[PDB]
Amino acid sequence: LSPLILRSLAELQDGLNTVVDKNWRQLRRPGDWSLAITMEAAELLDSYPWKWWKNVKAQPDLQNVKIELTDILHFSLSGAMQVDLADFMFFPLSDTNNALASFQNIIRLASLQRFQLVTSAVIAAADDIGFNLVAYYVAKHTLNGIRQMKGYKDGTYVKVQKGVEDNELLHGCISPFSLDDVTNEGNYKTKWDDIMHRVYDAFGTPKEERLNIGHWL
Amino acid sequence: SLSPLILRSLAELQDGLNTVVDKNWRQLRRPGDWSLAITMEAAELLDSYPWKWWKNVKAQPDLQNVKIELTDILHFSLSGAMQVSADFMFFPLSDTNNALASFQNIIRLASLQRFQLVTSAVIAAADDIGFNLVAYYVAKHTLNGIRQMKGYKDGTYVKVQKGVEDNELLHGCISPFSLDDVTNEGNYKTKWDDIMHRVYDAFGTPKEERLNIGHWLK
Ligand SMILES: O=c1ccn([C@H]2C[C@H](O)[C@@H](COP(=O)(O)NP(=O)(O)O)O2)c(=O)[nH]1
Ligand SMILES: O=c1ccn([C@H]2C[C@H](O)[C@@H](COP(=O)(O)NP(=O)(O)O)O2)c(=O)[nH]1
Ligand SMILES: [Ca+2]
Ligand SMILES: [Ca+2]
Ligand SMILES: [Ca+2]
Ligand SMILES: [Ca+2]
Ligand code: NA
Ligand code: NA
Repeated sequence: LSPLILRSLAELQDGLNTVVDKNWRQLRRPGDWSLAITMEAAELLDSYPWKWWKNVKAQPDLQNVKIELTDILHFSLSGAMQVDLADFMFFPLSDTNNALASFQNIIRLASLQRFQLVTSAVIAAADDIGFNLVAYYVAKHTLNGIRQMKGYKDGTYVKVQKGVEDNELLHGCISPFSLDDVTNEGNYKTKWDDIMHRVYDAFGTPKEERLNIGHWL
Repeated sequence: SLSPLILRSLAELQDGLNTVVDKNWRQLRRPGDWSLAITMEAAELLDSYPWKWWKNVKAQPDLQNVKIELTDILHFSLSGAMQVSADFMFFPLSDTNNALASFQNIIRLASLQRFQLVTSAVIAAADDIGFNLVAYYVAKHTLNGIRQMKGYKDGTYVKVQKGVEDNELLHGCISPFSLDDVTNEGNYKTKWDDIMHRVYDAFGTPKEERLNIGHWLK
């Protein structure tokens, strides 16, 4: 990913973290981000049929893998703001052995606070798998804000409260967007705005509580 | 500090259970499999604390669940140590920040394949927290057997019943047993057998499908 796009992602990330807490930088510490990456990596690992004692014919939940890698990126962008890849990542990740090893290595890197390296690993993973990480990031960033608006912090929102996990709606919201659309330096901000409005529409956010791309960048 | 006789019998139960899962599990499994399993249980354990600063921030620790997850880690650290054949823990674990640091260190230890040291950590945690780890082990061991015979591998097992997960039924099963009851070197087997039968009663296992302590030890 280009330096411009990475910067814009990090700026979105700062903004989201601020919605969660003003003064997040004084409230948080690098070990919080390591723990967060660890827990998402566990969710990612749990998308594979790694259990030899349970549901042994299960297939990998490749749709969920996309969400979990996107969540890791939120937290590694965060950790980096408060602070070789071939030694850790093994391709192709469609091979379950490669995934389990590569994604357990994300936990070791998170524990060492190697956040920029985690970010590169996520980007490398999305490129190998062949999904649009940028588009997923913007979609899930928008959902993270909607969660905070609906009282996630206070316990008045839970992610499966309309009977379907909120994350699952994100695939449809990003379906029209190519890699080039969301990374083209002269037009990306409009595509990021389109993604935001598709997610707001998916969750019926009132027009008045919506934020445009210009609010974040 | 558990006695060598109790430690060995826990390990024999565990080998027993691993063999129900697969004959020749030692040839099928690798040390890294046990490392992964422990990592995943420790994530369950960390998630029993209110660590998330963005979600339901006034929540309290699920300290009953903590007991189950430590017990799960023990199954896997006993297994790891068999497969391979301080500065890590911060007490008290009643403090969230202590638990979060300690249990992330368990993940690192699991990754380093220091399985006997994970086992010691779990034993020390249970002493610190003050619950009967040996009784919980025998109880979950029984439920683990029940799962295997009620379709866990094939995907037909039903884990949650009207809101309540199988694991939650174990607490009532272990209530009547002290530490001395389940560790007395002359008598413990009979008490382990009583725990097994309470778990079977809780899950309504038909008598013909029950085992006794003697099907596992001797
Ligand atoms: O300070 C924070 C806290 C949370 N998140 C976001 C990142 C991630 O996308 C989401 C994870 O939320 P969750 O409550 O663990 N639920 P799920 O993993 O299903 O999205 O939280 C942030 O971006 N910054
Ligand atoms: O070869 C194995 C595989 C699994 N387990 C047991 C240990 C642990 O107690 C349980 C974990 O089962 P799970 O399917 O992860 N579910 P839960 O964590 O809710 O018990 O599986 C073993 O003892 N040996
Ligand atoms: Ca999560
Ligand atoms: Ca997630
Ligand atoms: Ca588990
Ligand atoms: Ca567990
Ligand atoms: Na998840
Ligand atoms: Na659990």
